[PDB]
Amino acid sequence: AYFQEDVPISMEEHYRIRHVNIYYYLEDDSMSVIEPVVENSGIPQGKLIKRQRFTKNDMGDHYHWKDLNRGINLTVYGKTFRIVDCDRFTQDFLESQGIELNPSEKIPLDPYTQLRKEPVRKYVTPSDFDQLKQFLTFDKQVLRFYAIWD
Amino acid sequence: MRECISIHVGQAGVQIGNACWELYCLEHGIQPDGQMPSDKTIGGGDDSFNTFFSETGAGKHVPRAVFVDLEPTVVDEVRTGTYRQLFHPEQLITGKEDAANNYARGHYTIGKEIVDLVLDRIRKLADLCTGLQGFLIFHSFGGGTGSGFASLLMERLSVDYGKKSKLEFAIYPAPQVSTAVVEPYNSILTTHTTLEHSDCAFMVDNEAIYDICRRNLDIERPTYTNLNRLIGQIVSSITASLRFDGALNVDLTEFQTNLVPYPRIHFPLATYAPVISAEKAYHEQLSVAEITNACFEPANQMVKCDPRHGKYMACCMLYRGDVVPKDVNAAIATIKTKRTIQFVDWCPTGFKVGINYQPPTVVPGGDLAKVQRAVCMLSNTTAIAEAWARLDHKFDLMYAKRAFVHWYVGEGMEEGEFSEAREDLAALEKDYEEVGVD
Amino acid sequence: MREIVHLQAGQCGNQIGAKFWEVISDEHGIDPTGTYHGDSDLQLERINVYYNEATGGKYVPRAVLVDLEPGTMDSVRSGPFGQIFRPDNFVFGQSGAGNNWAKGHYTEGAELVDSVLDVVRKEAESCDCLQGFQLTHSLGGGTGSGMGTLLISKIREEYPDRIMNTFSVVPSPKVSDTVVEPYNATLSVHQLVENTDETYCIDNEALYDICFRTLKLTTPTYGDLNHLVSATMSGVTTCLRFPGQLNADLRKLAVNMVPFPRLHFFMPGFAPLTSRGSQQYRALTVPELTQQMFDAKNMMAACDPRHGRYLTVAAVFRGRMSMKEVDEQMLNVQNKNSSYFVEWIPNNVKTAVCDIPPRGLKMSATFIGNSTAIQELFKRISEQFTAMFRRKAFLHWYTGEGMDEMEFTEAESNMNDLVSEYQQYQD
Amino acid sequence: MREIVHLQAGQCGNQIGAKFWEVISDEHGIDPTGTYHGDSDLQLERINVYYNEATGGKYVPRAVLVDLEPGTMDSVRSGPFGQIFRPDNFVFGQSGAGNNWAKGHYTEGAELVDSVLDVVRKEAESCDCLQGFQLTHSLGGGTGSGMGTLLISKIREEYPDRIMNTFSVVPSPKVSDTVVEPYNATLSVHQLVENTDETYCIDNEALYDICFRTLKLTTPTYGDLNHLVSATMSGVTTCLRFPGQLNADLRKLAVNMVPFPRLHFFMPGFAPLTSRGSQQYRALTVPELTQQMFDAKNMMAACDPRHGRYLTVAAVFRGRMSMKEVDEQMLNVQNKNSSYFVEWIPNNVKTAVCDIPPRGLKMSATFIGNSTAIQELFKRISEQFTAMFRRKAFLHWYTGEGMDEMEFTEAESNMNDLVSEYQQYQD
Ligand SMILES: Nc1nc2c(ncn2[C@@H]2O[C@H](COP(=O)(O)OP(=O)(O)OP(=O)(O)O)[C@@H](O)[C@H]2O)c(=O)[nH]1
Ligand SMILES: Nc1nc2c(ncn2[C@@H]2O[C@H](COP(=O)(O)OP(=O)(O)OP(=O)(O)O)[C@@H](O)[C@H]2O)c(=O)[nH]1
Ligand SMILES: Nc1nc2c(ncn2[C@@H]2O[C@H](COP(=O)(O)OP(=O)(O)OP(=O)(O)O)[C@@H](O)[C@H]2O)c(=O)[nH]1
Repeated sequence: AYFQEDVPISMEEHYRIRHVNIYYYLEDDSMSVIEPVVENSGIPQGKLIKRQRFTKNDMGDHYHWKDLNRGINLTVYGKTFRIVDCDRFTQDFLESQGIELNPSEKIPLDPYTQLRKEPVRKYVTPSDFDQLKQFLTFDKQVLRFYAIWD
Repeated sequence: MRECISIHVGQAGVQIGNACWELYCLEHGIQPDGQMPSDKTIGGGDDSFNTFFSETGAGKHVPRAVFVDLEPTVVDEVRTGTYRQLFHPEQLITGKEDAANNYARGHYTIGKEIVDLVLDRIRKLADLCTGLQGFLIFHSFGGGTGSGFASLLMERLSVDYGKKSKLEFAIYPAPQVSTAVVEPYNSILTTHTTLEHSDCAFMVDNEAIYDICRRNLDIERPTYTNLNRLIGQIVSSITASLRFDGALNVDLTEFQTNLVPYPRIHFPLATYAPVISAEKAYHEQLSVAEITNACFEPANQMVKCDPRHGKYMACCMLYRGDVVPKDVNAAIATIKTKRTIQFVDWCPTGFKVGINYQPPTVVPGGDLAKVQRAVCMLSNTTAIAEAWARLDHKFDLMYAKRAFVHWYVGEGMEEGEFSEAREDLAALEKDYEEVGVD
Repeated sequence: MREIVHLQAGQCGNQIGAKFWEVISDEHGIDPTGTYHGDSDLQLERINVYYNEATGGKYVPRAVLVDLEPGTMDSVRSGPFGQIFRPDNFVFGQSGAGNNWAKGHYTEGAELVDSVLDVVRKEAESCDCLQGFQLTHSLGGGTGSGMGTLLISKIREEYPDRIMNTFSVVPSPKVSDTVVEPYNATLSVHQLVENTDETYCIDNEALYDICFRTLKLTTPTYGDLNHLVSATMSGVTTCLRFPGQLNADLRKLAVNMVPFPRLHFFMPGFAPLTSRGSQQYRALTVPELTQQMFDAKNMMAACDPRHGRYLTVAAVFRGRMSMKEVDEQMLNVQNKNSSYFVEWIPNNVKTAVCDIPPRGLKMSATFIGNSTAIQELFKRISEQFTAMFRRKAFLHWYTGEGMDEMEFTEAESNMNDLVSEYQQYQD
Repeated sequence: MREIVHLQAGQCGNQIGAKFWEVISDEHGIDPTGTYHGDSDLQLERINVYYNEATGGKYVPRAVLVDLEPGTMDSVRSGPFGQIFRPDNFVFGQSGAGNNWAKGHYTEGAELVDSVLDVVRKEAESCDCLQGFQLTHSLGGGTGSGMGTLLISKIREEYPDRIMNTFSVVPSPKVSDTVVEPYNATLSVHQLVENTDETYCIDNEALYDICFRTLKLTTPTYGDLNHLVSATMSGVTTCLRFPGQLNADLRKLAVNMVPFPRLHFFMPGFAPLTSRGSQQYRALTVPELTQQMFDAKNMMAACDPRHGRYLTVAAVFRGRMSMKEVDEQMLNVQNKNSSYFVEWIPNNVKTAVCDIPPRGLKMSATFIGNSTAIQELFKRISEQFTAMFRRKAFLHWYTGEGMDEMEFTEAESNMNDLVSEYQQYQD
């Protein structure tokens, strides 16, 4: 999953975008949000939401896996997220149930993160030097055209 | 621009020269043809390669190296080998008779009639050359051919072109192992004849290489191919700064300024930290703290000098690969805080740092690993005089019994130089002790 | 009109100048190719201060880069803004320095000094009226020190009438890299202090303190280091080039900030540094900018003047603010900590209020302070130099170069005089 | 405008800090992300007592968390309302404490106290003017006590003009789990009584009793325990942020409730508890409200007051009440049982009436009163200390860290003094 945020004061960006991992357990239907850790990130990584169950609507309902699918958004204690895609045992089990899977989608990348490092591109062009090959290969080789001018 | 001249004297050192040029061809993709694949960069000779190879308009990177020897065996073999077209023909200079380990034989009886040719070749390099920062001579003290001839040629170059640098690596005599009992004689002769003409001398030993090989390379049956690959990697490290681009760079000028404190004394020691195998580097981890502790680990040094026996003057560290100076200087600070290491008061600062971003290189069919951070250690300290003491307390006995001096007088020399060399040494040890005196 | 010619020397300069220029280009809106994009009237209108006019919406930097090893020139030209400089504004020798200051100071310079003087007078007469010159280098940087000493010595008599800003960096108290750094420092200072008027001090270890306090990004780059210090010099230069009812001239700063012929060394300082989440976890108010600017951690120049006292301070705030917050803040600090000031001068603060901030943020500032802080620095250099001179180690190269020990002796005498004077005036 | 700065320490006191802050946030209607949901103009008016503002509608709390164990702060940070705290506001050490006292009192505090003082002085300068501070910790907690002793010691002198609310929890009479626990408490209580003004006295055994009295749900969570304590603490704070014909200041309560410099121990009291039938089976009338207030079971601090005698009592009322009914309630209760008050001061009752209902019900109250009660508590802990000091079991760690028995001796002298003093005021 991922989520967006807006920076009010910093020099670089309107916005930052962050990736996260969601683990839904099968034991007590707890869920946990974990951010992967990347160096020089300038954010406190680690654990973001400890072990507990989660509240969909006011009454006290609980996000039973019977309602989750690909391509779904959901608001959770304020901050809202969007689901991109899943992994092997996840879709196998979920189709064993028979939840109709939705077409996948690209996970975006942080422009701040890329501009931190570099443009990943190509190089190499010098000036123009291949005379030896022509000279040796084509020793005294000439052409003979008969042309007419009016 | 920035380029040197490679000198490889002695069928002692020609195999290691062969190995090092073989290693050099990989990272630039020099094929044993001598020409590049499709991607064109050949031109006015302006890119990294030009520091080592003089590609003329031929498309053939020809090295600025010269091999000189008095045995035709190995040189004929190599010109029958693979890189024979790579090498230029008569910069492979050959003779027919060897010095038979005799320093004087290698210095006088034969030295007259080949210096002329090598002079011609070195000048015909130097003319087209423009940078001429210095020379990388590779020789041997116990030279069955190399020793005396090398001393004479470095004498003549010192007297003719005195405005550039001179660097020397050498295999050192094995302190408790011998290959020819001529070794104390030829060693002392070379040393004292060269002391007033040698800028910087670095020392390597086969026993230490071997011990490393079965301690961390963990292969009990090594080869010269292994020895030569390791030392070639060392020299590749020491020249990477000149070769490529980097955040900050250092040069032989800076080396000859900072490392040596005084006149005379110019004998530091080399070390390479991440000397380890592929599987180790694979499922272990590499980083600056542990490699830094390793560089001061006392058992990886290629000279059998006990650190706590001596004390330190200079430390030049070349960090090659991916690093930032923060943890680097933090680690060197932690080492300064460490108590066992004993800096003299002469050097409250002694840390010449050089950072080159470009990671090092593996070789196909090799035994090294896919390093990211390497650190090469060039340190000058007092713990080496033990070697000189070991040499002299045997030189004296062999002098007293005067065996093989009949050989030397028969080949036409005397005892006066042998006499004076010993107090030359004694002066060297006394100066070591005086500088150790705080 | 009044303008400035920039000078960059030494390998440190070879990167710092690049970073500083690219930041200024970002500010005034010049694309790397060099074709102006009109978005700010003021940036369009106060540009002749540094940029001269080329053809077709393009502009030349009035900066001069010097070095000896063409590899640095290769790197600078290959950089993101190397194309914006001129080949003519590059000049190099054909040898290495190896930071033997004597080599650079009697042998390596004598053959490029003439050419660099020709180029600099070319640019000066190209301009109309200068405020002066600023030169960026290291006092421990051998090539920079050796070149800059002679350069300033010549420009002093050639133009005895302009502002002589020197922006040089300081060796690390914990590790100096180069062992001869004490020697280089002495050979620099002994003439720098008598040729210059204003000297800045900047410390890498303090930068790393900054990283471990507010950057909190583990592994930084010297590029980011250059980013910060370039921002500092940009801030000190902004006042001249923007509208607003404030005083600008570096002379109007120096007359306030310079009591004595021997008082030259200053302590920069920057304003709000955002932490990882402070971007949207902070509140941008004049009081808290003031509190942050006058904080020990924010310091980056030399070492804590908590030991010492303060003589003068000049603060330049930037953005739409009001006279009253700055006035009351200065009175507040004056009455709050009224002991660590010096009774000699009353009201040691000098205010400047620029209207237009840097692009993106609302209110910012920068600091400079003359206070007793460099004392332990040159005390350490004194002890290093005495320990080295005690046994002439490494000195034979200079003997061969044609140097004599009397020079070292008068240099150490001069630095002892500065130590004694700085201690004496307030203690 | 007058504000309060809040301190959070000790692994429990941290529990309580989280729960208390989230309770206040929910009352004032704030999302987990800090964006206000407009419902109550009055609450928006008075938010400024606790919450600063960060640009973009973000009300950064004026609280500080301090501890030494990284994982605890990871947990509180990753709680559903942990994001509202600041990365700036997280000072901590890289070590454990061992649930020692002298360790956190000498060995490790000395290198954290500096940072906490710097941050607290920053925020103190940021805010305008203070009634005082409030601390959440554990008297029995190792790290919490080891910090708080030194903290209050440090703040007393330079801030001798404000009110230092102290909030902690007594270990159970039957069991303390931790065994060095009375050693720690007998160390701390000395400095606590030395530096104290106001102290809330709580133990969780009575709280388990209350749960089995009226919630009847067998198994709660310490989270629910902290829900209850959070409500009890909120009780006092309700006054400032709401209008009404009452007096709000902690001094307004404290000078009244404190007859002599040696009275700082106060017992909570709460409003009608709810059972699953009570939501529609209660009879919400001030008669039974006050009956419950002085219901022996309603008491939740330590133990039965009917052994002792009351000294002062104060009731804060929350809702649209009238004063005559509570006044005649006080009349009637005096008539019925005047016996267990004292002749020292008649009319021991004070009534403050805040008029904004709580979130969930219309009218409620919080009771805070001090009586001749804590005798058996500290008497019990005193036999504990006599037994343990009979041969000085476990002393060797404390001696190795550096301590001496004489300090224990004057401390126990102090507690015996408190025994005698309270016994006499009763007698
Ligand atoms: N340089 C070098 N030394 C080796 C090698 N293998 C053993 N050695 C040591 O190096 C010394 C070689 O020196 P010399 O015997 O004088 O060599 P030389 O003068 O060229 O004459 P040759 O022995 O015939 O090669 C020996 O004593 C060995 O201790 C090797 O491959 N290269
Ligand atoms: N640009 C740059 N300079 C650095 C950096 N770290 C240290 N420096 C210092 O900047 C100084 C100035 O460099 P130069 O004046 O160009 O070098 P120099 O005159 O040849 O003398 P040296 O100090 O021996 O290099 C160097 O001495 C370094 O000590 C860095 O990361 N980037
Ligand atoms: N967070 C938390 N604390 C609890 C809980 N239950 C009891 N506590 C109390 O927390 C007390 C100690 O907390 P702290 O004040 O942080 O003490 P400390 O200085 O960190 O060192 P310790 O007392 O050894 O934990 C224990 O003595 C318990 O009485 C709980 O369920 N959660």
